[PDB]
Amino acid sequence: KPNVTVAAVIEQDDKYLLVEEIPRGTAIKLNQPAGHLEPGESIIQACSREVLEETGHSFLPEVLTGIYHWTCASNGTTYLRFTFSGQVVSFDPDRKLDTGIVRAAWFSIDEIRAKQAMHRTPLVMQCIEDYHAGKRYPLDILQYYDGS
Ligand SMILES: [Cl-]
Ligand code: NA
Repeated sequence: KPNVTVAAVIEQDDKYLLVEEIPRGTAIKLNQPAGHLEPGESIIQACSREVLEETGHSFLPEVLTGIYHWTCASNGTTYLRFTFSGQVVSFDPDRKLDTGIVRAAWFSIDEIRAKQAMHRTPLVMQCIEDYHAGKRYPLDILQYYDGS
C-alpha cells in the first residue's frame, strides 16, 4: 500500500546530476532522477531505468544510500523511496527524456541549497545529506526473485 519509488544520487566532482521537472500543472521542481517501481523489475534496475529515462545517461549502481518512508501531506500518498548512489557511464543527447523533464543538469551543493523552496520533496536534500555523511550500504541487502 505504500508506493515504492527509487532515486539516484549521482555525484561527480562535488556536483550532482538532478532534474528540473514539472510533476503537475506548470511549476518547475528540482529532484533526483527518480520514479515509481513498475511490475516485472528489480528495485536496482528500476533505479537505472529512471536515470536513463529522465536524464539520457546510463547508470551503474554502486551502493544503497537510504530507504525513506514518508507521507506527502499535499497528496496523502505514502512512499517508500529506495535511494542508490552510482556512476553515470554513458550519455547520448538524442535519447528521449520523459515528458515532464525540463532539463537534467549538474548542480553544486550551494546551488541545490539555494533552490530548496523548489525541491520536489524534503527528500531531495535529505538523500544528498545522507550520501555526503558517508551512508553507503551494499546493494546485496536486496534480494530479487524474478520467478524463474
Ligand atoms: Cl520505516
Ligand atoms: Na543476492
